[PDB]
Amino acid sequence: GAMEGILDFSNDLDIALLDQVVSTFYQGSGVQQKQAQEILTKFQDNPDAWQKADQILQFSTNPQSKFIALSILDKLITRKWKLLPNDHRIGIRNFVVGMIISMCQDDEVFKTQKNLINKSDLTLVQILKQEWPQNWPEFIPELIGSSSSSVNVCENNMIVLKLLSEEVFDFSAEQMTQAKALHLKNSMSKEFEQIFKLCFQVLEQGSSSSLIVATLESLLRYLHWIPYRYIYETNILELLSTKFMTSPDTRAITLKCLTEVSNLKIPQDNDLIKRQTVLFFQNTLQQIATSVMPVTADLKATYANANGNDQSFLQDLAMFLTTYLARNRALLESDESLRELLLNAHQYLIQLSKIEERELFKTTLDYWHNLVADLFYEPLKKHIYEEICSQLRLVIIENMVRPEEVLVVENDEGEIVREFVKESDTIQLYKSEREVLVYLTHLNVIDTEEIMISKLARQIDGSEWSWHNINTLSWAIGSISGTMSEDTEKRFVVTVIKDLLGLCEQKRGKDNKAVVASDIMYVVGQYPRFLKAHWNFLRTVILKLFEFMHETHEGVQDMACDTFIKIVQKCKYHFVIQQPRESEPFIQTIIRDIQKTTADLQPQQVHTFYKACGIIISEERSVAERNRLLSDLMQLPNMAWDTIVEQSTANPTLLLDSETVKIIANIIKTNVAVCTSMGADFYPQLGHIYYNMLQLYRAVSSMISAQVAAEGLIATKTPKVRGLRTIKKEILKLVETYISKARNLDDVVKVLVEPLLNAVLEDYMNNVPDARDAEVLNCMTTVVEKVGHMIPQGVILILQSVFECTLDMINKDFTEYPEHRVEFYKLLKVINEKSFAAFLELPPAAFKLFVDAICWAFKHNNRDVEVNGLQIALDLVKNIERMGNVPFANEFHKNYFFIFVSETFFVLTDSDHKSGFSKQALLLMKLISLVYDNKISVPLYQEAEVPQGTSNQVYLSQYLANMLSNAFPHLTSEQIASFLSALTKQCKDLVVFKGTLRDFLVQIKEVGGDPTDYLF
Amino acid sequence: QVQFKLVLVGDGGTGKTTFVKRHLTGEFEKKYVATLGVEVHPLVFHTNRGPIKFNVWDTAGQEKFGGLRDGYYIQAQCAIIMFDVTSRVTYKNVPNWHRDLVRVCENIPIVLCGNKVDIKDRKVKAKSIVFHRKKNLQYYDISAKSNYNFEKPFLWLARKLIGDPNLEFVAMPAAAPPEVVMDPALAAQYEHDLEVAQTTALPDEDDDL
Amino acid sequence: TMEEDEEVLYKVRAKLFRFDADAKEWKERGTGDCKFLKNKKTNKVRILMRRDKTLKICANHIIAPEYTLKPNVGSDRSWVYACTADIAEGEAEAFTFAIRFGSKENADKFKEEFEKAQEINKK
Ligand SMILES: Nc1nc2c(ncn2[C@@H]2O[C@H](COP(=O)(O)OP(=O)(O)OP(=O)(O)O)[C@@H](O)[C@H]2O)c(=O)[nH]1
Ligand SMILES: [Cl-]
Ligand SMILES: [Cl-]
Ligand SMILES: [Cl-]
Ligand SMILES: [Cl-]
Ligand SMILES: [Mg+2]
Ligand SMILES: [Mg+2]
Repeated sequence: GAMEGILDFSNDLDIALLDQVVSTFYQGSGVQQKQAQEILTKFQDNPDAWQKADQILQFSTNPQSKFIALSILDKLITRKWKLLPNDHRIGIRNFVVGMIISMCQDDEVFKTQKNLINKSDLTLVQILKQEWPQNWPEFIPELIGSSSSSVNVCENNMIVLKLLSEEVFDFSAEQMTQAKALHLKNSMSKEFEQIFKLCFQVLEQGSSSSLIVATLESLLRYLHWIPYRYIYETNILELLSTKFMTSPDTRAITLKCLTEVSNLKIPQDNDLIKRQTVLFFQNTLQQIATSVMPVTADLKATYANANGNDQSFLQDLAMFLTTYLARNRALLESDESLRELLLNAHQYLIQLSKIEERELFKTTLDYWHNLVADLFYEPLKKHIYEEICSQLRLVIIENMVRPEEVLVVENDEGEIVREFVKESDTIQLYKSEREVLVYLTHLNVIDTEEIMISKLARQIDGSEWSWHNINTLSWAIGSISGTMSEDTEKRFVVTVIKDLLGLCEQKRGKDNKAVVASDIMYVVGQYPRFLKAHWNFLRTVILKLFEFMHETHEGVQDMACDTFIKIVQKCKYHFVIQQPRESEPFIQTIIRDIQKTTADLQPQQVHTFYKACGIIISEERSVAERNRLLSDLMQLPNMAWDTIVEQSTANPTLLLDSETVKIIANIIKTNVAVCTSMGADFYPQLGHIYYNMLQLYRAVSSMISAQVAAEGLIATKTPKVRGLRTIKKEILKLVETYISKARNLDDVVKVLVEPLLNAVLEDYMNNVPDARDAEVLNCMTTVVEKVGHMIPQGVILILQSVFECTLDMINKDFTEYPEHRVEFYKLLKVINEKSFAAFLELPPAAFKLFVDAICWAFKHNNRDVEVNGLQIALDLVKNIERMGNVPFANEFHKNYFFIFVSETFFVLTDSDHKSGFSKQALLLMKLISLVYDNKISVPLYQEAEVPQGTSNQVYLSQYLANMLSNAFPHLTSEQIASFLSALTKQCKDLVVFKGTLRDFLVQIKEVGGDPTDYLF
Repeated sequence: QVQFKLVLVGDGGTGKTTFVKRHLTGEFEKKYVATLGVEVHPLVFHTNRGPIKFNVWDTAGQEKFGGLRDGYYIQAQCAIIMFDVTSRVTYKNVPNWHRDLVRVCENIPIVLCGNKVDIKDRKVKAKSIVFHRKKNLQYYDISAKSNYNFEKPFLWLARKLIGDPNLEFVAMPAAAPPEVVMDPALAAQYEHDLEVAQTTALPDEDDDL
Repeated sequence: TMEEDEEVLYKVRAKLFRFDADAKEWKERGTGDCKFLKNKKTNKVRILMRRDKTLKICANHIIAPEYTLKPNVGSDRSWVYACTADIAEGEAEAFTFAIRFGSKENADKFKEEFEKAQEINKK
């Protein structure tokens, strides 16, 4: 189109054509906007587009054209500035400075093109970052002088100082070398008194102008770093705390200024500075009460209405009070004349904590935690805040949010459904409220109980019954478990549950019953101490959980099984013994009616039920009773199991029935569930099924392969094959579960592993990729982890079966087979730690693929893969060095030392792997340290390339100097020399070594970096 | 109808394009195709105060693909800053995105969004996220995959852009749809694709729905 | 909303996909409640499905007598069919849809209601 013309630099640039491309891009739409987009991108990245920028700024009619012209300059200044001749350097400075002055002197331009002024100022500051003070010593004096001659210029100079402070103190850590940031910080520090005085004068001689706001905005930045004397030993605190609080458009920035003030570096042994810290607080609270709102005001509603800036202001007020009071409240708690100030400030926070906005509430709750922890440990303080804490309990109790245990939830329509997702943010909010509430109960357990019982009273008689109110109250009652005495707890709990049982029988409909059931279950689950001492109530609880397992509403039954587990892991002892006045241990009554009570549960609920039963049974430590309790629990699963394997091993084609495959899977899932809670104790049941289970694995394997061969790869997606692969994954998971928790490791080696490896390794290696289960890798990881030291040859066999063929699946992109990818490097990690000898038994060609496999893991951005990849590399280097001066280690270094050095350099420096920076550095440092401690006993170089007497230190720095020179051709030789020098001297100090590396990452993004930076 | 320019910024891979595409078409793109510069997308929501349109400027997070960078922010009326709760580094550069953003847009509503909260191994946990408190950003955990809180950024911006705190999304009315006849000249084209559709498996077959 | 002159014959939670024929992949269109609405004036039955939270329409078409529910190779709780005129997204379009449910029971229940609705639209 006509718009492509601006990318042809053969001609003069048509400014009108540019402005239209720009206009099309910003104000147009559709494919013209999209065509314009790519044209300006090509225009902007053209390496000589900066030469036009002078031209555009003069004659363009379009602000955003000029913005883009500056962006092009910006990228010139920040990256290739130092190669320009100085004719162009000073010229660019001159027309950037002149454009700023020219725009400030025209008042309608100053009013209307704020974006373009702001971008020019940022571009000036990028010029300052490379030229000032060494090639511009006059800048700050001239800036100060120019301020007095024009007010628009004065205001704009505050924006330039603000941005300069930001770039030097707030964002320099990542973007400059240590030595340059140190140089620019010292330069500002020496010139700040000239700057502070100009800022102080502006603030005294002016009220609420836009010049005032711009100055306060720059002061906020200076407060991050300036010496305390500029704030405490001038009058600036009084101005901030009174004059700039009354005017509403300086008020927001002042309040952020005083928040940063409530964080300075300040002596603690000076009572005048303490007086000033009190006074600016007293002045600010004074100005809020008379100019903004009184202590009594309903901030909940103010915040809800969202008039003007009320939301931002209430946020900034919350941040001010909690910052100031977390550090200085003790300055208020002794003097009786400041008691009113102290409590008025907290009263404002009480009103802030009523605002219905979660992030604001998290801000105040963190402060309340800070306060009530202090009142609980600090002597003689809690009485000061008695009334504050009493209202704080009400706030927390009425705004409890749902704990993780509660699975029923109100939706948008207003019915009670089971929760779809885990809400991790609200789970965390619940624990934060619990921790504050727990402290507040300890500070006055009578008040807390009174609030709660009288709230419960008003739920029974209905005068404020609601789903919200019964929930929040129930959750608060549950969260304070352990704060009461055993006697007060017993009266409290008996009351609360008897009443909650009352509500459940009273109310109509399955929604009201689902709500009250989830509340009952939350409470009971939180008080096992009470349940353990009162078998009467424990057993009614358990039986009541069994009733809830029969409810239509699936959310209620799920929570019953989880509450049953929660009670049983704390009360299991009381189920396993026979109580007074009963026939049997309750476990055998539970196992007895296990089919009836689980009748309307879905499969995974019943599997949870059996896991709870498993938790109980493992409390019994006599082997004979536990082995048979186990046998009785597994009777339904074993009964069904025996009929299935007698059918299948008789006729191997009866299994294809899809309802048989679900029967088989739920049988195995029941075993997995039970083995999860019993661990080592599971072993008798496992043996009862182990050999038949491995035969059903081989049988199911053949059918998977037969169906892929008959129907194609798509067969892996069908329900029938997915169901049979479920059977293999559940079999592997049961065995992985037992082996991870097993005590008797010789039984593992002598009985379990050889049948396992024969059943699964060949079947994995010889299936097509889309048929191999990543779960096999996972299962082998646990086998090597627990018993690897006892089975060297089995680890060899594992390597050979899975290693090359799985490497072939995952080594052509970073995407395919994502769970194979993760289980594979997990498996190589554990083999390399616990059975490194296995890698020694690999042929040289397979050891090369191993090394290839590691460096492949570095380049991932799936952090499960790369942390294991970098870990394996570090562990392999450790393994080679323990061997010492032997042929395999010396060969390894000659074949792989420089492959490892360059591969970690590549990922350190390519800006695509910055999350592994720390482990990359550690690996690189360990590699460099080997050479500098002479731990490599043969020459790394091939012979007749360097003289024979030369050390590996000498050749390493040539190798790296050459490798860096070609990869980073724009670095000078001195830059590379000084870097490697510093890098090798620092190769035992990880933190400095890492700073050298980050300094290098800065310099490769620019031209002309100073080599002396590496002596920092 | 009135429309507002929205800029969506954040590190590469955090899910900005996935989040936009989930709102445009309903889909969940699993692949990562880094965007180059910006791509502009109209997106309209129906409220009890009429329809609100966002021209969503979906910017590139990778530096090599950055395009015009802060040039995309000019005359933005609102913004979303995106990071990934499974990647600490993307929370570490949130102050860098916010820096570049507010130097160009001095006073606009801005949402901070930590995406991917559906992944079990969360690395930036909900206690560590506090950057929004002093910058007056609204913060939300979201998951473009599970759609957790996926409408709240837009509903918050709509409330502040219109200036009505009680603004709610409402059911757009559904016109009575037609009765069109099939034709045998274009059918054998559709019936090959109907066949291919039956033999192409549905994604995520172990999901609850 | 345009649903008060309409009876709801059947509602079920479901996830709906469209087949992108150039990419060769299924793509989600919406998750939410799928409703069979029967207009009280015409006795015509449409599918109307809205996304959760945004309430946006992701499916809006007559349950035409011609349509056939066919299984999808990878799923037992899904149906596939070619729709000739859907208006969820502006002007009418053709689509190959897939709709998947939480359960094999719901899928088979949908199938029977779906063809009950086809009988109604004939008459
Ligand atoms: N598990 C999970 N994955 C997600 C989620 N959101 C996005 N992803 C994936 O993360 C990747 C993000 O890709 P994009 O959405 O293109 O990322 P982007 O932020 O647009 O990247 P740039 O365009 O480079 O800036 C894609 O693979 C998504 O499938 C999520 O909520 N959960
Ligand atoms: Cl502009
Ligand atoms: Cl001073
Ligand atoms: Cl116990
Ligand atoms: Cl040099
Ligand atoms: Mg993108
Ligand atoms: Mg019609």
